[PDB]
Amino acid sequence: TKIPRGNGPYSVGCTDLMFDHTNKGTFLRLYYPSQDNDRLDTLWIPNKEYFWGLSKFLGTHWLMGNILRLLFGSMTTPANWNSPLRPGEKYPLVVFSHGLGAFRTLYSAIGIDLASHGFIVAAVEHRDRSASATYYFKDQSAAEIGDKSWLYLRTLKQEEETHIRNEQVRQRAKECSQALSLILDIDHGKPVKNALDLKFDMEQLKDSIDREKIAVIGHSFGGATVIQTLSEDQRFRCGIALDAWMFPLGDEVYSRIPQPLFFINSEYFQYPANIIKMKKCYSPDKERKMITIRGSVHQNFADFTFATGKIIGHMLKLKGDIDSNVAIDLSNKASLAFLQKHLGLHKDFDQWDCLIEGDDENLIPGTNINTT
Ligand SMILES: *P(=O)(OC(C)C)OC(C)C
Repeated sequence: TKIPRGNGPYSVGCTDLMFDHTNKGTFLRLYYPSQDNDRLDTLWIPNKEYFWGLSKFLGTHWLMGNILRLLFGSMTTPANWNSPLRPGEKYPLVVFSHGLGAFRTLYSAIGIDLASHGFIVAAVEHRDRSASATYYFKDQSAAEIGDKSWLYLRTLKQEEETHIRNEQVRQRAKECSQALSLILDIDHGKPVKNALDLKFDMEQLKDSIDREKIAVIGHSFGGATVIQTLSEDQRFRCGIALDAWMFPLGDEVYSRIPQPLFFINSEYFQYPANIIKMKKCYSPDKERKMITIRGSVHQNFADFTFATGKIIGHMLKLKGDIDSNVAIDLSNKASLAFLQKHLGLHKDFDQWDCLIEGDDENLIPGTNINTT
């Protein structure tokens, strides 16, 4: 497959954690430094109902769903599935929020890269009906049987958009906060029964978190979720909004974010009415950075950018004029530098500090949308 391996020194493991089993419990995919590097065998889109969900999102049918499943049902992503957690160290932790029509597995290039640099990543699956699909269990016996209840994307009427997107960003923030609590709780001995029966022993996570080093990151709906989560939850020490979609946020949020905030935008997606919300977060007393990736489209941040060929990708807008690997290294490296600065890490990420300032042939400092 063409999802890139991570560039950092650690090998990368992957597993899923759902707790509690209910529609109100937490559901996340974890990426983490693994002890060993035995095979890059993780299944990318691990269930057929995601393809039905994804098709429902693209406004098509049962047939497109079956086509996607054929194209992608067996694609892997470069992480050792259920591999042991690399011991002897406390890792900084990232909570990741997916965009509208996505789900927890679709930003593995980001997650796997961060994990190869020593982060644990918890990519959350939202149950706000913004995911194409997701699932949960109606009772503990259903979880033992693997008897999943599915939840599919809600389509909205224009008259619903403002209220519902807002309610969803609030729930989303609460899901980020709650997923954080879950990991923090396991970090500190909380016994936990994974609703999914997986080989990875969640006890490995006991005493594995550097609890002061917590960031929230997210793409597009997930960008808005970064900002909301930051405003509510001070355990998150900084934010990185990947081509945020600002529309869901209420006016109240803007004055309420003390933590450092990084906007990494695609050249081809942004518009003034959206950029203007981003500019409202700026204040001499706060740290905000913004860079724009030259030749990039919105989809450059998610994994479908790696799923097809140049020509098809370009025509479907999964790819822009920049190389997908070039784009995702620029985003990841900038991110790593930002994390090192605002989490106080003692690594070598500050070598890409100039990428925070847009100092690359493939970056614009700030935004091409010059609206002030
Ligand atoms: P975001 O949540 O981006 C997805 C396409 C990944 O919102 C857009 C669709 C407006």
